[PDB]
Amino acid sequence: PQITLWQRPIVTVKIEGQLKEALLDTGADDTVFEELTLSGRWKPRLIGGIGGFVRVRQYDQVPIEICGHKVIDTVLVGPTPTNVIGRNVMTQLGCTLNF
Amino acid sequence: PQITLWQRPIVTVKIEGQLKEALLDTGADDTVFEELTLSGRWKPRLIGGIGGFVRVRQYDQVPIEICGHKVIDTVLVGPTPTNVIGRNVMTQLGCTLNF
Ligand SMILES: CC(C)CN(C[C@@H](O)[C@H](Cc1ccccc1)NC(=O)O[C@H]1CO[C@H]2OCC[C@H]21)S(=O)(=O)c1ccc(N)cc1
Repeated sequence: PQITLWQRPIVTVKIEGQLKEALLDTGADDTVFEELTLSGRWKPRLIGGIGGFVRVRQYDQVPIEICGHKVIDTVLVGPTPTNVIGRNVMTQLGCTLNF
Repeated sequence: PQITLWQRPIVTVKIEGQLKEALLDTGADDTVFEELTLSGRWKPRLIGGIGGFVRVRQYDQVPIEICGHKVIDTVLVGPTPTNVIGRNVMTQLGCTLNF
């Protein structure tokens, strides 16, 4: 697929049985969701963005279905105004910036 | 050009005589720089990211040299940990996400 950027590049994901939408975000190192219940152990983490810092839970080896592809990666769960799919997942999608 | 996402997609830009680096950021609606001096008038604006909001100056019709292209767009100037090139500029670059 090719995704133009006239609009926010939002995609539908399925993670641990839950359906969500998220922004394909080349500026995000990590994948981050606000309201997502994930199972298992997690480590406390702080990430920093434009308006300051938020405390998140780091969950590892989380299954994600996105763009006709199933991938497994680290998902951070914490306050964010927008769910974001980070480079960690995009490199696995074989996703590139082309122009 | 094609930019893979194994590393942050940082690019060199020239804006109003000044040389800077910035992240090609599909999750950013707008282009934002921290330490860029721009000429003319501006409007006060607040943008929201992860962690909270920041006050920025909005400058219109700023020429930007990026990726062999000269483009002209709105640049927000304010506190950000990382300069980001937003979709406003990327659409002009003909820049797309491919996988
Ligand atoms: C500033 C970037 C280097 C990092 N940010 C990713 C970025 O794409 C966010 C992604 C984003 C999107 C919406 C809300 C919060 C964060 N966009 C953003 O802050 O854009 C601002 C400039 O344009 C405006 O348009 C949308 C928000 C404004 S980030 O959200 O802070 C971030 C940081 C670390 C991780 N792992 C994931 C995301």
